[PDB]
Amino acid sequence: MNIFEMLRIDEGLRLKIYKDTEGYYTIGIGHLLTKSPSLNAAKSELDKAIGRNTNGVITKDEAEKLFNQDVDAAVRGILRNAKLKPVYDSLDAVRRAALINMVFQIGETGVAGFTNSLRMLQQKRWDEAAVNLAKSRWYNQTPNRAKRVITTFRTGTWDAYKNL
Ligand SMILES: [Cl-]
Ligand SMILES: [Cl-]
Ligand SMILES: [K+]
Repeated sequence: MNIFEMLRIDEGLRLKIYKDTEGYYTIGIGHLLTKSPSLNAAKSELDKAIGRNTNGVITKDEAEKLFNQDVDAAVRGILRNAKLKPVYDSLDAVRRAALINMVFQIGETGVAGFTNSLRMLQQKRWDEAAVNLAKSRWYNQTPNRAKRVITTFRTGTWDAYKNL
């Protein structure tokens, strides 16, 4: 298990433009194209991201390319965020992956704002942190995924991704 395998399980792999859980145009491995309700806008973003006129369909290799960029970008954002960096730096690798996962899905801004959860994590109060994290729109809207991420933070193990 690793952050790529983990997010690959949580995000799936789809080669054509589709709507994510929030109803936003996405493609590949959770590559958010835009929040715009316009398919055309989404196609325009895709073409720009990929470097060619796609007409909304990409290859697996292309999906993987965006994904790698996305994973890296999330990490990079974390390292550049004053709120997340210290937390991120305080964690073991497994937990770091859980954090990257959250940022990838929720967005850096949202995560950076979970002040209390972030503090519990940094304090290494795993169970408490886990309880705290569930008190969110995040958990409510995507509880199965949230539970996996949460268990990862609680335990420091990949048990949640075990038989996936
Ligand atoms: Cl991009
Ligand atoms: Cl879910
Ligand atoms: K998805």
